[PDB]
Amino acid sequence: FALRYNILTLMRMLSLKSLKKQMKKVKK
Amino acid sequence: QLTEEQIAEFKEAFSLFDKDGDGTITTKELGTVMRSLGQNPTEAELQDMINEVDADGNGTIDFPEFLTMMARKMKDTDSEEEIREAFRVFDKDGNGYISAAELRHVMTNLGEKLTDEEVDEMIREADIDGDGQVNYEEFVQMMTA
Ligand SMILES: [Ca+2]
Ligand SMILES: [Ca+2]
Ligand SMILES: [Ca+2]
Ligand SMILES: [Ca+2]
Ligand SMILES: [Ca+2]
Repeated sequence: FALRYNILTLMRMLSLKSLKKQMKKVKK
Repeated sequence: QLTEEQIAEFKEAFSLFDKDGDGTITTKELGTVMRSLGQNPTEAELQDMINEVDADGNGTIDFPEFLTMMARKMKDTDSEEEIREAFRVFDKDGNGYISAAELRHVMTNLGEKLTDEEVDEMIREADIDGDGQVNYEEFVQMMTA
């Protein structure tokens, strides 16, 4: 399940990165 | 360089996103995957995601773009310390044996709805001493090439 794990955490980090962008905007 | 087994695994992984077989992942296909994992990205968000890994700016992820993105992600779990951190995430009760219930918990929290059968299969493949669980040494073996 090594690759499955890194894919799923990458899918989750694609999502956190997009949230972090809008958060950057709220804060600025 | 990657193992020919790693490149083969990455090809299968790529096929799960490229549901139409056209050699590219579109916002539509990445949307479908994100939604199966319990996320609701907007069209704008889906394009933002493709955009950062889209070297030729054609709006889709081809296999070379995907493989570049995946090989980079694999650097998050390549050190002794990063592999220990990943082991602790899986081994929720701290007893040194990743059970089916634990592996299913990690995968479910990441949005993947697996069957008991899929979970049993991933354990079976990692379970070298054949006790039905994955210990630290098994985990390290499964996390390195
Ligand atoms: Ca496609
Ligand atoms: Ca592209
Ligand atoms: Ca690293
Ligand atoms: Ca355990
Ligand atoms: Ca075992």
